[PDB]
Amino acid sequence: SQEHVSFHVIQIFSFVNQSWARGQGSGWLDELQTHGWDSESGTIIFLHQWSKGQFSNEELSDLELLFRFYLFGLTREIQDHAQDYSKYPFEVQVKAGCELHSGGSPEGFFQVAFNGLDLLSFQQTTWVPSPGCGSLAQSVCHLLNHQYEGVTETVYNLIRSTCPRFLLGLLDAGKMYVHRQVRPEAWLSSGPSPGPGRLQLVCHVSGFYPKPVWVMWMRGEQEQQGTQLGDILPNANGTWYLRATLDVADGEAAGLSCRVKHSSLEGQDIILYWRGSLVP
Amino acid sequence: IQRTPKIQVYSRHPAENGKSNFLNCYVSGFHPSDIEVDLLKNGERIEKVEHSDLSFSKDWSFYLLYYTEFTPTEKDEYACRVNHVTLSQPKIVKWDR
Ligand SMILES: CCCCCCCCCCCCCCCC(=O)OC[C@H](O)CO
Ligand SMILES: CCCCCCCCCCCCCCCC
Ligand SMILES: *[C@@H]1O[C@H](CO)[C@@H](O)[C@H](O)[C@H]1NC(C)=O
Ligand SMILES: O=S(=O)([O-])CC[NH2+]C1CCCCC1
Ligand SMILES: O=S(=O)([O-])CC[NH2+]C1CCCCC1
Ligand SMILES: O=S(=O)([O-])CC[NH2+]C1CCCCC1
Ligand SMILES: CCCCCCCCCCCC
Ligand SMILES: CCCCCCCCCC
Repeated sequence: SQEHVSFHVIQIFSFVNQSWARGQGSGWLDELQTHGWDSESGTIIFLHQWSKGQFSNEELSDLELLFRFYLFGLTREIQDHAQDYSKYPFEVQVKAGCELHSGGSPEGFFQVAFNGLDLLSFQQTTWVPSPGCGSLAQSVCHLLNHQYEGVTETVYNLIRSTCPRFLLGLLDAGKMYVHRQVRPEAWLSSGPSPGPGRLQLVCHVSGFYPKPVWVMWMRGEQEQQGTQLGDILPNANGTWYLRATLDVADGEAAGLSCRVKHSSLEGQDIILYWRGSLVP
Repeated sequence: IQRTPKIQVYSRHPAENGKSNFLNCYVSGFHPSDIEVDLLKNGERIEKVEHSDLSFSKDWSFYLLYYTEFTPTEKDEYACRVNHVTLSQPKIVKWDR
């Protein structure tokens, strides 16, 4: 395919007050969680059999040591440069990783948010403050640009080189999972009443993978114009869920059907006719 | 600023009385991450739930998936309850087959 693919490490931490914080971290291949972090032991949790992504135990142990050193330094620096109780609680989000474009060109990124707003990002070899984050952003970038040069170099190599190599190793190690086909099932229900003398028809499609899917309300071969597609929602175990809905007048719902097309179905669409209260 | 959670409840399989199923609650679009999400049976918290690790979208708002194994019956009522700093009271979204 020509589809872009990404790998991200994310971190979320919050300081409740000047001396107490909690944090979480994880690793994601597109929208699939592949790694957790055990903060007690400070170690990577490998969620799948293929989560080592063709890296050796030594490479992964060195990465783990790096992350622990990062967390130690981050903690010490925040404690030193903290102390007014009005600034607390605050929450920081970090998103670092890489995107592989269709031709193989890698793009690394490292972005930070503070209290839900952009704070700074890593651009080429410079920490760039977000304008909207004002003096705090400038302060943090000053520290990063002038007091941790080794950190800057390490981050550059992690997001530009280590990350794409790991991402592709994960795709290879996990090839039987990432290329799988999972067939959906479908069923009908009534949704919330649109109004007196009207019906909301709902077609549920659940358990499909991969994500591309086609669902529509039909009268014969004619697609119904009022059909609304909900957000595609996650199931556990990696599959997806979608509701397709249609409002219709009572006395016009008969003859309508839900039709589902998916790669896993090998040409045999799922077709369900609305029954409602029509059958005694 | 602070963003209020959106809550969507849905079953993995069509509801059939007596048959094992999974109930999902997808909570998204909220900030900050401090949140209390509970799946409920007859208004009481369900202990045997699983949830995704905390994640966030490009606008930095957070999202979580909760799910629990349940057996639907005619008398049992299931729901997803969320409390958050943006909510004046906990929000309860009932599941309806
Ligand atoms: C940045 C590109 C790196 C490319 C290679 C990645 C190899 C596997 C990393 C996945 C581990 C995810 C867990 C890391 C989470 C983490 O370190 O955060 C802790 C929290 O702060 C706890 O407080
Ligand atoms: C003045 C009180 C609030 C302090 C907020 C500190 C935010 C720190 C963000 C930096 C996160 C790590 C950047 C990358 C390090 C390699
Ligand atoms: C800081 O917050 C933690 C976590 O809620 C709490 O246990 C601790 O007592 C607080 N410390 C203060 C208020 O000095
Ligand atoms: O288990 S835990 O106590 O939630 C781990 C907290 N460590 C993080 C606190 C905030 C700064 C970065 C490191
Ligand atoms: O496929 S994708 O649209 O690039 C994934 C977007 N959400 C991810 C962003 C940060 C890691 C958690 C999931
Ligand atoms: O179905 S889909 O969301 O279009 C596939 C996009 N990402 C997948 C490929 C790599 C493993 C994670 C899941
Ligand atoms: C090793 C990474 C250290 C990152 C330090 C950022 C925290 C500094 C806070 C400055 C507040 C003005
Ligand atoms: C990718 C998550 C943050 C890792 C930063 C490690 C660099 C600091 C140690 C020099």
